[PDB]
Amino acid sequence: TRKESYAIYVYKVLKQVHPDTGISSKAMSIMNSFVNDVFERIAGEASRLAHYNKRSTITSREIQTAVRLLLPGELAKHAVSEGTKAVTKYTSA
Amino acid sequence: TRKESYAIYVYKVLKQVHPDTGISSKAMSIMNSFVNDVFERIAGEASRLAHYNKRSTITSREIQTAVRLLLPGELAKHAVSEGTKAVTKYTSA
Amino acid sequence: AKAKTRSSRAGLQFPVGRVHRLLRKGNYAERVGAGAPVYLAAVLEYLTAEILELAGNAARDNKKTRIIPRHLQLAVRNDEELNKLLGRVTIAQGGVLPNIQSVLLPK
Amino acid sequence: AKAKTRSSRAGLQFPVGRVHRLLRKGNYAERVGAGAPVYLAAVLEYLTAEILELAGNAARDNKKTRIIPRHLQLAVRNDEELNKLLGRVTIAQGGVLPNIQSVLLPK
Amino acid sequence: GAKRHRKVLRDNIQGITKPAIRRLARRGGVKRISGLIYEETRGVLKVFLENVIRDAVTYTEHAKRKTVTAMDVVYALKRQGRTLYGFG
Amino acid sequence: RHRKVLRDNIQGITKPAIRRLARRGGVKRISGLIYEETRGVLKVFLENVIRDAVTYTEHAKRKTVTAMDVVYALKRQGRTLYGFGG
Amino acid sequence: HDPESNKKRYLLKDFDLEGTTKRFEHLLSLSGLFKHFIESKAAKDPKFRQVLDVLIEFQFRESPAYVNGQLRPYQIQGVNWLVSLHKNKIAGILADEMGLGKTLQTISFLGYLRYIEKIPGPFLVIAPKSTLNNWLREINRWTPDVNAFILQGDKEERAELIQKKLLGCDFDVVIASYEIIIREKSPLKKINWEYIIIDEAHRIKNEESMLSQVLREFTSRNRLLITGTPLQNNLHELWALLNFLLPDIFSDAQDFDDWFSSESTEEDQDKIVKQLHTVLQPFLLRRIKSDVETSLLPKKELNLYVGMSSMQKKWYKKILEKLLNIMMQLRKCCNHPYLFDGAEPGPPYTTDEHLVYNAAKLQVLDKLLKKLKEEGSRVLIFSQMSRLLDILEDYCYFRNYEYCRIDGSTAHEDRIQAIDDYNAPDSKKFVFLLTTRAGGLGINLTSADVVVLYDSDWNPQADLQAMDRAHRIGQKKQVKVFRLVTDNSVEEKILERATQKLRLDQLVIQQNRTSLDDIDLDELLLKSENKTKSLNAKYETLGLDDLQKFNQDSAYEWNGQDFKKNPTKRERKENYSID
Amino acid sequence: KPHRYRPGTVALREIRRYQKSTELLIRKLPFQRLVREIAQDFKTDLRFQSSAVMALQEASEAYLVALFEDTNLCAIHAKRVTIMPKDIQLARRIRGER
Amino acid sequence: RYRPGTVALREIRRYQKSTELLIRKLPFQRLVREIAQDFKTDLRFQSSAVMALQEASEAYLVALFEDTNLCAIHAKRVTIMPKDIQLARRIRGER
DNA sequence: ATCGGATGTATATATCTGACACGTGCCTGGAGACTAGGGAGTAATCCCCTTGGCGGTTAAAACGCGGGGGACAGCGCGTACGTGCGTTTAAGCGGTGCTAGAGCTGTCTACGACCAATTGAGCGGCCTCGGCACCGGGATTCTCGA
DNA sequence: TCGAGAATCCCGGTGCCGAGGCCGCTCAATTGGTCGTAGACAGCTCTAGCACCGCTTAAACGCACGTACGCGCTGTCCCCCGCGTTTTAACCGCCAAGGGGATTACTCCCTAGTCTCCAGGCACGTGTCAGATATATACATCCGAT
Ligand SMILES: Nc1ncnc2c1ncn2[C@@H]1O[C@H](COP(=O)(O)OP(=O)(O)O)[C@@H](O)[C@H]1O
Ligand SMILES: [Mg+2]
Repeated sequence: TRKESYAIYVYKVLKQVHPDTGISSKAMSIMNSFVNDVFERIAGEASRLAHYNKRSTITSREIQTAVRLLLPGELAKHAVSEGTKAVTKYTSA
Repeated sequence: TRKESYAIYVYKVLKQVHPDTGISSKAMSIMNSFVNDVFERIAGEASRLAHYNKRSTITSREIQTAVRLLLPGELAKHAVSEGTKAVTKYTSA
Repeated sequence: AKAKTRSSRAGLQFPVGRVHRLLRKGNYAERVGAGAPVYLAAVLEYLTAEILELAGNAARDNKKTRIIPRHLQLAVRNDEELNKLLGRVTIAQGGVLPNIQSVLLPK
Repeated sequence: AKAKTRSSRAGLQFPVGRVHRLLRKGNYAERVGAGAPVYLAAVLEYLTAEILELAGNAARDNKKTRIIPRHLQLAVRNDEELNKLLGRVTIAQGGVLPNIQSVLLPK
Repeated sequence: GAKRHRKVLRDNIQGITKPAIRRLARRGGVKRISGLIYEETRGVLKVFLENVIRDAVTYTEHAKRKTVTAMDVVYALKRQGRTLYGFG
Repeated sequence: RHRKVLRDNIQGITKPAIRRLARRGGVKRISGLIYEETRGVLKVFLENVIRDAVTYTEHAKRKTVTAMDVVYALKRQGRTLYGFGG
Repeated sequence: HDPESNKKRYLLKDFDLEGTTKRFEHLLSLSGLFKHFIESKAAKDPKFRQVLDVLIEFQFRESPAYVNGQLRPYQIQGVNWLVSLHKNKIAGILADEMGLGKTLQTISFLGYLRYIEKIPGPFLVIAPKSTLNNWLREINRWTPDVNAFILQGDKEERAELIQKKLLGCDFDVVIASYEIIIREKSPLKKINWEYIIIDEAHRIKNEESMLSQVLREFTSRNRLLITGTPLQNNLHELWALLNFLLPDIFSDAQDFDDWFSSESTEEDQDKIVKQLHTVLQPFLLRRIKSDVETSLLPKKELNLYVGMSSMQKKWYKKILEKLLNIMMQLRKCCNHPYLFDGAEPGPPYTTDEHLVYNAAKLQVLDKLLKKLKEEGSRVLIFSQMSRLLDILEDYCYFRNYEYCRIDGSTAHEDRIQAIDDYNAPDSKKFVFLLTTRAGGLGINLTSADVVVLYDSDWNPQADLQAMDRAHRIGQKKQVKVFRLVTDNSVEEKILERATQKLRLDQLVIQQNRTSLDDIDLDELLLKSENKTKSLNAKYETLGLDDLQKFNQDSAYEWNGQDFKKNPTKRERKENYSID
Repeated sequence: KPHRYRPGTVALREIRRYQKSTELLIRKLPFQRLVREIAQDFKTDLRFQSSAVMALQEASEAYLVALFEDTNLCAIHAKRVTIMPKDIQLARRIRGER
Repeated sequence: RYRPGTVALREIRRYQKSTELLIRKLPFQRLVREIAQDFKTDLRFQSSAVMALQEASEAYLVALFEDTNLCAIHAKRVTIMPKDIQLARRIRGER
C-alpha cells in the first residue's frame, strides 16, 4: 500500500525557506501535483527533443534545452543556472 | 537519403475512393503530415493510457480506447468498426 | 513458404510492418501487441480515405481533376467532425471559407 | 564502503535517485545520462522554492502561519511569469483575485 | 384517484438554482444580470459536464472497473486541457 | 551573417498588406489607428516563434534555421502547420 | 435552594474507586460469575484492578404523601425497586409495557430524591420530541411544587434559556429532546447531573451513535433507562444498554459476546439461560402487559399464506435472472408488481378491477375487507412502503371506501386531524392506512378492532408497536392480526428471521418477568394456520446456540440457480462550390 | 420609511465578498444528482466516489467563473453593465468552444 | 463613381477566394532576420523556414481579424478599432 | 424604372510543367525456432455501496412588489474614412560568384546498462498539542436621505 | 449639506482536530565489477545561403473630395434589483439486510522479444503527356445616376 510522493522534500524546502511556517494537507497535495506536472512536462519535452535529433540518451543538455523552452523568460535563466551549479558540484565529488 | 514517406499508400487509397482524380505534390505533403500527426496523437494517448493502468504492453484494446477518446462523435464509432473488422479478419488467417 | 504481408492478411492498404516498427522504435511502451499495428493501420486508412473523398468531391465541384491544398482546406472546414479534429491546425496554401457577416451586406 | 546519497553529493533536497528511477521507468528514452537526474532535481527544487516563498509571504500577509490553497493561488496569480507557467491550471479551493472593473464602480 | 403516477421529478438541471448562478456571476465580478442568463448558463454547464463525463467514463471503462474515481476525472480534465491540482 | 543590420522593417509590413489581410478576414471598414496595433501583435508573435525556433536550432549545434525547426516551434506553441515536412 | 447558592451546587466550576468499591461489594454478594468481566479487565486495565485485590432497608410500603392522588400498587413496587437500586450505587433499567405507566413511577422516584434525602436536582430527562410536553404536565400535575422547562425553540429561544435559567440555575428538571441534546452539548456539559433519564431507550442502541458518544461525554452521578422493549432484534444492543448504564462493569463487548453469544458453548441448553437470568435479575425489571389490568383480551394473530400471481411469478423470475440493484426488489414483486416501471399495461391508465387480480396478496385482502364490511369492523393496514400504500389507496377509491392516510410525509397538523376524525364517534371511516414506523408512540387508534399487517418487518418490535396502536389500554372488544405472507418466496425468509428474533427475545427477557382465481379464504386460512403451527412446533424447541446461527439460506436461488443471469456512412456536405 | 440601498450598491458588496472566499457556490446534492443523470446516459450502472464528484464540481465552477469574467468584459465593451446571452455566446465563440 | 462599401465588399470576395500570400516576401524576410538576431549571432535561414514563418503568421493574423470583426459587430459598429483587437486578444488568452 | 458603365463570367487555344509511368537495388519485413515473463484467471475479504423509509433543523430558495436607472431608439453633426489619379519606388526575377557549413563514413572509447549484496531512507501507524474556526461585543466606516 | 443606520473589522476567549514529531520495517539506492555500443572526433564533399546587381514594372504613396458612420444628447419605457414573508429541500442522524466491486497473493501459459536468413516492396532516378494556367474575347449581370 506504499505510495511514493514528494511530501517530505517539499517540507524540507519549505523549512529551509520559511523556517517557521506549516502547510496544510490540501496545500501539500497541490504542491505534489505541481511537482509531478512540471516533471512530466520537462521529461516529455526532453524526450521529444532527443527523438528529433536521432539520439538515444536523455542527458543534461536535453534537460537544459527543455527547461529553456518551457519556463517563461526571466524565470528560466535562474533555473538553468541552478541546474548547472548542481551538476558541477555533483561532478566534483 | 531514402527518406520514408506515406505517399504510396495515400495514393493507393485515393485510387480506390476516387479512381479518376489526381493529387498535387503539396497536397501529398499535407496528407503525409496529417497521417504522421494523427498516428503520433493516437500512439501517445495509448501509451499514456497503458501507463495509467500499470500495464507494460500496447494492445488493440488501448488503441481502441485512444481512438474512442480522440475522435469526435461518429468518426470514433466508424473508426472502431473498421479497426475491429480488420483485426478479426487478420486473426482468422 | 511464400511471404504474405500482414496488410494482405488484414485486407488493408496501409503498411502494418512499418506501423509496427514505428510503434516499437518510438518509445511508446516496453512491449507492443500483435493486433495493435493492424488496428492502428486500419484506423489511419479509414481517416485518410474519409478526408480524401471529401477533398475529391470539393475538387470536382470546382471543375478540377487534381486536388490541391485549397480543396483539402474546404473539405476539412466544411465538415463539422474533421473541423473539430483539426481545430488547432493551419494548412499551408489553404485559405478561408467564403463567409461575410450578414450585417455588412448592403440593404 | 560508506553510502552517500546522490542528493547530498550534489547538495540538493529533492531525491536524485528517485528522479532517475522515474525517468528510466517512464519510457522517455532508451538511456538516461548521469547528470540528467541531478539537473532535473535541481530545477524542481528551484521552482518549488520560488512558489513556496511566494505562498509563505502571502500567508504571512493574512496573519496566518500555515499555507493553504488560497495562499498558493494568490501567490501564483500575482506573479506574471509564474502565472504564465500555470496559465491553464486550476487550484482546488483556490479562488479569484479581487478584481472589479473601474466602469462598474460608483461615480 | 390514480395516484400511482407520482410526479415528474421536474429536472436535475433546474437544481442549479438562480441564486447559484448569481453567486458564480458575483465571483466572476458582474454587476447586473439579464433574466435570460440563467438558461444559457445551464446549457453551457450541461455541455461541459457531458464532455468531461464522457472521457471520464471512457477511462474508467477501459480500466475494466465500474466506479469512476477522482483520478479518472483528473485524467479527463487534463486531456481537455484543464489541468486540475489537488486530487492526485 | 554580417549584412549591415537595418531598422524600421516593421514599417515594411505596409498599410495595403494589412488591408488585404483584413479583407481576407472579412472586414469591410478599417480604422486608421489599427495599423500600429497590427504591427505590434505581429512583432510579438514573430518574436515568440523565432525564439523557440532558435532554441531548437541551437540545441542541434547548428547555425542554419530549418523549416522543421519552425514547425516544431509552432507545434510546441499549439499552432501545428501542415505542408513543410514532419 | 437559592439561585445564587444553587449555582455553587450545579455548575462544575472545577479511576473513581470511591463508590466503585461499595458497588462491587454489594454486587459480588451475588454469584462470583459477575467478577468474570472484572477478572478480564484487570489484565487489560490494571489501574482499575485496585478494587478486586483489596477484597439501608427502605420498604416504602404506602404511596408517597407528597404526590397528588393515589398510586397504583405495582407502580408502588416499581418505585420501591428504584429506591433500592439507588441506595446501592448501581443503576437499572425499567422495562414495563407501554401504557402500564412509567413516567409516574419516574417522577415519584424524583420526588423521593428531592423530599426524602433532599437533593433538589439537577435532573436531565431525554425524551422523543413528540413526548416532551406530556412530561411537563405530569411534572406539574403529580408533584406541582417543582420547576422545570423544556429547553426548546430556535437559536434565539434556546440561547436565551441557556443564558437565563440553565446557567442561572433556576431549575430542577431540564427535559430536552435527542436532537437538542446533540445540538447543545457544551452548555449542557457542566451541570454535574445527579441523574440522567432516557425515556424510550431504543434510540441508545448503537454504541457508535452520535447521541451515544455525546452522552458518554457527560458527567452524571447515576443513570437510569426507561424503555418499553429492550433487546429488540440482537443481543449486542442489550450489552450496549448495560454498558451505558454501568460503564465501569460492562466495559468489554467481546467479553459479553464470546462468553455467551459470539461463541456458543457445546452445552445443550438451560444452563446459560440461568446464567443470564442471574446476571440480569438485579438490573432489569419488567412486568407482563396483561399482569394487572385484565380487560384487554389477548391478540389472535394469524397468517395468510397467499400464493403468487402469474404476472407476479413472471416478474419475480425476471428479477431473479440478471437497473435493479437489491434483493428488496424481490420484496417489491411479491408485494405488488405495479411498483415496477412498465408493469401497468398500456400508457392509458384505468382504476377498474384490472389490478385486484394482478396482485396475489390484494386478492385475499379484498376478500377479507368485503367480509368485514358486511361484518362491521375497521382495519389498520400497516404496509412498509408508502408507494404500495398509495397503490392500495387507489384501490380503496375504486372499491368506494373512505381513506385515511398518515405516511411519513404527512404534516403534524394533518396527522392529528386525521387521528381525531378517525377516532371520532360514528363516522364514515372504514380503513386507516398507515406505515408501520410512523407516529412514534403517541398514536391512540383505540376505536378500531382489526389490524392487517400487509408486510412483515425485519424486527418484530415494529410489528408489536403496530399491534399496540390498537391493543393499548382502552380498546376492549377484540384484536385480530392478519399478517399476509407469500409462500415459496423471500417473505418466508424474512418471516423466519423475524420469528427467530422474537423467540430469542421471549427466551431472554420474557422469562425474568414471570417471577417478577379466488382461493376460498376458509381453506387458505386453515392450511396457513396449520403451517404456522408446524413452524411453531419446529422452532419452539430449538437451542439457544442455534438461535444465533442466522442460517441465511439465500433466496437468490429459490428454484435452482447457477448465479449466472455497421458503418452507416455519415451525412455528407451537399455542395462545395465557392460561388 | 425604512432605509433602502440604491440599486447596485449591494451587488458590489456581494461581488467583493464572494470574490474573497473559496467555498463552492453550488449545493452539493443537486450537482451530484445532475452528474449521475448525465452519466447514466453513457453507460448504465456506474457509481461515483465523493472525490470524483468534488473534483468535477471544482472544475465546472472554475470554468463558469472564467466564462463570466469574459462575459463581463464583452458586456463592458458594448457600453453596457448588464450581461446578456449575446455576450456569453460571443465569449464562447471567440474562446474557441463554439 | 462607386459608393463607399461596394469596393470593400468586392475586395472581400476577391481575397476570400484566392490562396496566395498577402505580404511581400523581402519585407517579411528582412523583418524575420532582424528579429532573429536578438537571440543568436550569425544565423542563416533556409527559404523554407521563412516561407513557413510567413504562412503561419498570415494565418494567425487572419484568424485574429475574424474575431476583431465579430467584436466590432457585437459593439454595434462596422469599423474595427484597436480596442476590438485588444478585447479579442485578452479574451482568447494571449494577453 | 431605365439606361450607361464596370465587372465578373463563361469559352476557345496554346503551354508547360508538374504529375504519372517505368527500371534498379537494397534494405527491411516476413518466416521459423527458443525462451521467459507479463498478464489472465482463481480465490479470500472486506469495506462500502444499494433501496426504501423515518424525524427534525435551519438556512436558502421561491414569490410578490415598488421604483429607479439603464437599454434602446431617434436625431444631429462633423470628422474620419473610402475612392479614384499620377508618380515614383521598391519588390521580384535572372545571373553570377564564395564559401561556410550541413551531411555521410570510419574508429574507438568512455559511459551507461546489468547484476549481486547490503543497508540507510522513506512510508505507514500513532499521539498529542498549537493553530485556526467560531462566537460575542465594541469600534469603525461607508451610505443615504436631510 | 450632517446624522442615524447597516455592514465590516478587530479584538478577546474557547475548543477541537489535524500537522507534526516519533518509532518500526522493508525495499529501493548505493557500491562494486563486467561489458557492449552510442556518440564524439576526424575527414571529405558538394550544396545552398550570403551578397550584390540590373531590369522591370506593378503596387505603394501622396492628394483631392465627399459621403456616411461613430459619437453625443434626449426621452421613454421596462425590467431588474432590493427587501420582506414563508416554504421546502439540503443535511444530518438513523434502520435493515445483503452483496458487490476493489484489492492482495499464487499459478502458469502463451505471447511478446530475440536471433538468423532471404527475397519482395519501396524509394530514387529517369523519361514522357494532359490539366491548369494565361490571354483574349464576347456575354451576362449589379451599381449608380436621372
Ligand atoms: N393515578 C394514576 N396512577 C397510575 N397511572 C396513572 C394515574 N393517572 C394517570 N395514569 C396513567 O399513566 C400513564 C402513563 O403511561 P404512558 O403515558 O402510556 O407512558 P409510558 O407508557 O411511557 O408510561 C398515562 O397514560 C395515564 O393514563
Ligand atoms: Mg410514555
